[PDB]
Amino acid sequence: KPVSLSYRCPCRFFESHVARANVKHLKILNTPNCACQIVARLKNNNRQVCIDPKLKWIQEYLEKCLNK
Amino acid sequence: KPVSLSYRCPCRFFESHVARANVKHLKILNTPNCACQIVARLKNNNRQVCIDPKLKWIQEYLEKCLNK
Amino acid sequence: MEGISIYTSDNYTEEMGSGDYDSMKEPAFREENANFNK
Amino acid sequence: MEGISIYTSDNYTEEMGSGDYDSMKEPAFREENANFNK
Repeated sequence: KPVSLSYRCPCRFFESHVARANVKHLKILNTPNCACQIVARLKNNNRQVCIDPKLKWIQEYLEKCLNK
Repeated sequence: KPVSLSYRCPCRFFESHVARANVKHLKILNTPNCACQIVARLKNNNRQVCIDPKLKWIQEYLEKCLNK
Repeated sequence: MEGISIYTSDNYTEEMGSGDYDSMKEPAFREENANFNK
Repeated sequence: MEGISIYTSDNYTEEMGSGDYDSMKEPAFREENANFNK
């Protein structure tokens, strides 16, 4: 995969109807071109997909880890 | 490595005086024994360290990713 | 969102990954889509 | 808050891990460190 920093995002499009329980963990990356993207490693060996950091289950996830 | 329910935790303790600029990304996992742990991969090749999910830069990191 | 000095993407390179699962955007924190296939 | 059902340990098991870099606890969102050296 040829890459550069001029136009770099881990995903241009992030996934929203993806299951919370179907992930093994969250991997979050902040690229210069795109705000914030979370990438989850899906169960078994399917692949790893980008989850919207603004998704519902992510919202509660971040918040709870932060303090509450 | 056997991790059932008795003892599964991705970290021992969470690191606080660790640099935001020295990490490549955040990897978050929740084990049954431990609340929330973010583990970050240090730049180049050192290892991966556990970051307090409640660290300053993490707080705002979660916040920015959340929406704000 | 802001052009703030972030970290460097060392191991994780990327530039434009794709999306599935009805790849959508904007906080979906409060939405009531209660399984409606009609 | 409470421990909800978690993700199956496939890629990541771990019952051990790191804990250095002056390992501390609680939100450090607000720190007012005014020269700690005496």
